[PDB]
Amino acid sequence: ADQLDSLAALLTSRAQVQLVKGLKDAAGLVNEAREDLGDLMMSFVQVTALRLLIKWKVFEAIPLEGTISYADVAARVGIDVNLITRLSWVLVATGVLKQDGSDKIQHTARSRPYASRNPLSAMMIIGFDEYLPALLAMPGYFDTYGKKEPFGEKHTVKAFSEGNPELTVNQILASSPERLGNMTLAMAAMENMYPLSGVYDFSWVAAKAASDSNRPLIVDVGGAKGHTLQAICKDTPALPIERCVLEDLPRVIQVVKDTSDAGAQAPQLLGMDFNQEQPVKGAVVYLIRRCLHDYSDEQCVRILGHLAAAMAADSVLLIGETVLTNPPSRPTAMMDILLATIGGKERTIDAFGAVVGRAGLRIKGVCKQEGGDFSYIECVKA
Ligand SMILES: Nc1ncnc2c1ncn2[C@@H]1O[C@H](CSCC[C@H](N)C(=O)O)[C@@H](O)[C@H]1O
Repeated sequence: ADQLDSLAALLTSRAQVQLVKGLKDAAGLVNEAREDLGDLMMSFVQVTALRLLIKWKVFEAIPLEGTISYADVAARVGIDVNLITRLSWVLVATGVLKQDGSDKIQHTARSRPYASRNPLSAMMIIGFDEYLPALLAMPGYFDTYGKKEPFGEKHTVKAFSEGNPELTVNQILASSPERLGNMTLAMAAMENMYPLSGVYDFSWVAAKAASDSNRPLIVDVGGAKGHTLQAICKDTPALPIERCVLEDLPRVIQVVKDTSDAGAQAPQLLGMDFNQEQPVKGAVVYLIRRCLHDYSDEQCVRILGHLAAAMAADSVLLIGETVLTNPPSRPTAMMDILLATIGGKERTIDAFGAVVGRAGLRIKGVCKQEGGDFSYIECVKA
C-alpha cells in the first residue's frame, strides 16, 4: 500500500483523470468503516443543503464575487435566517461555500455553477429528485418484486418509488413538464459524449459511398435529434448527410421536423420502432448509440437481430456504449446501478459478446475513448 501513498505524495508535491483518483483510493485505504459511514452521511446532508439552497434561490442571492451577510441573504430570499445559516454551514464545512468572519457568506469555484439554470445544476436537481428516491426504495423494491436484475418499462424501481409502479418512466414525467424541462437540460451535459468523427474513421465509408452511389450510408438507429450524424458528416463532402438516415420514434422525429430551420441540410428522417423490423436495408453503417443499455439482454437480442437481418455482408453495426471493465470503474459502476432504477444496465465486453452473438453478429473490434470506457463496438454479420 505504501507505493500508492508515495505515488499520490509525489503527485501532491507537483501540485504545490487520475490526478484525483488516487486521492479517492488513498481516502479509502486509511478510513475505517465508522469513518466511511460518517462520510457517506455527510454526502447525503451536503446534497440536501445543495438542493434546498438551489430551490430557495440562495445561491442566486449570493454574489459571484464578494461577501454578503446571512441576514441579507435571508432577507433577499424571504426565509428564516436560522435555517439559511444551518444549511449554509454544511456547505461551509465541506468547502462548497466560504464563510468570512462570523456572519458572512460567499461563493467558491465549486458553488458558482449552482447560481444559475444550466446543465450542471440541472443534473444536481434530477439526481436528487429523479434517482435518489429510487435508490432509497431499492430494499423494499426487491422484497416486493424478487431479488433479481430489474428490467421492463413498467414496474421500474423509479415508478415504484413514486407510488405508481404501473406507469412508465415517460408517462410519469409527461404529467409535469417542469420535471421534463429539468431532465432535458441535464442530459445536454453529456449530449456530446466522445464523437464518432475522430474516435472512428469513416474514410472506408466514403469509398463505399463512391462505389455504390445508390445505397444508404449511415443509419443512426434511435439517434434522437441526429447530432451524431451531423457531426460525422459536417465537413466531409464524401460523407453527405443527405445519404444518411435518422431513425427514432415518430413522436421525436416529428419534433425534429418541427424544430429544424428551413433549407437546412438534413438526413432522411424515418419514424420507426427498433423493436420491430429495420426498414432500411443494406446500409453501409448501422449506428445504435446509447440505446442498448436501457434494456435486458433478451430485448437487446431482438433489437440487434432486426439490424443483422437488414445488414449486408459488408455492413457494420456500431454499438456506442460504455464497456465496463471487470471490475468496473467508480463512475460506471455508479451509472450501472442508476440504470437499474429505470430497467437497464451497463455491460462488460463479454456480456456484449453474448448478446451480439445471439443476434447472429460477431464483434470485429472495439474503439475505446481516451481516458474513459465509452466505446464503439464494431460488429459484422456472423
Ligand atoms: N422503440 C424505439 N424505437 C426507436 N427509438 C426508440 C425506441 N425507444 C426509445 N427510442 C429512442 O432511443 C433514444 C435513446 S437516448 C440515445 C439518443 C442518441 N443515440 C444519443 O447518442 O444520445 C431516444 O432518442 C429515444 O427516442
